[PDB]
Amino acid sequence: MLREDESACLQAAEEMPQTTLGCPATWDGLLCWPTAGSGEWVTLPCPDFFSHFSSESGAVKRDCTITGWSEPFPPYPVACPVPLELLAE
Amino acid sequence: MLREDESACLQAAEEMPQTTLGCPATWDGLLCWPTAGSGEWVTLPCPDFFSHFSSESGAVKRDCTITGWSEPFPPYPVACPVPLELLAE
Ligand SMILES: [Mg+2]
Ligand SMILES: [Mg+2]
Ligand SMILES: [Mg+2]
Repeated sequence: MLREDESACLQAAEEMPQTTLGCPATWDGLLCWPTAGSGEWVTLPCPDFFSHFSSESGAVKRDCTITGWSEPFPPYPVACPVPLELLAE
Repeated sequence: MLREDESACLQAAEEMPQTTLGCPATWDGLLCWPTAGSGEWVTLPCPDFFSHFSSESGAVKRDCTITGWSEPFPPYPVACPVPLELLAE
């Protein structure tokens, strides 16, 4: 469940140093992004609820640039699509 | 030769359909980027020459976004760095 993942992420995140190089670890509502260095990107699978909707693990990515993290790509509607009957489509 | 990679990429690129679905194959001066769908990204190794500087492939990403291709990431001098002697640095 997402509340527990959230609590794991946000607590781990507290154990990180105040000064990191690159991009610090971050919870974005759905996924815990691990710390990364400038010029690295991190690819994660969809959260675990996605196995009820797909055999594929999915792929979501964030680039760690020198101005900070990029937005997750592709957007979550695209990266981790839910059944249309849950959208009322 | 990089002029031979360029040529072969371009001759491949001129054989593609006229209509743009996704982001078209493109030659950025170092790499031949294949066609990609919206919301996909492509990762390529560094060009062949990099094999003189490192026993790594290196890795360079572009994102195919609904507004087009993003820039190569990380930027080439980070992604595929050249010996500092070459730049008398
Ligand atoms: Mg869960
Ligand atoms: Mg479950
Ligand atoms: Mg060559």
